[PDB]
Amino acid sequence: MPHAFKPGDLVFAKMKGYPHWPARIDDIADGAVKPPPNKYPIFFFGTHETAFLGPKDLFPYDKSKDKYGKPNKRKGFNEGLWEIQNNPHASYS
Repeated sequence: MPHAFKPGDLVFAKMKGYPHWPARIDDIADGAVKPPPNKYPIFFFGTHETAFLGPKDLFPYDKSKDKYGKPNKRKGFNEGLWEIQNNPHASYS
């Protein structure tokens, strides 16, 4: 049975005007900016950007990959696919 989202979880994350995008739930570093209540820090693979999102926009990677994990024209996307599949827990600083 499902838990709440936690740092390290892999997802496709949905943002307006973008396809469901490979991403992870990030940690918040000591001293770093916290997300608003009920939001999570989402690290988008390939682009390496962060946005804050609630669960409605977060689809677990395993369940969703068949639908969402196909190549896309958009910048960063196919790099993102490689990352989530091959080294999703790496530092991308």
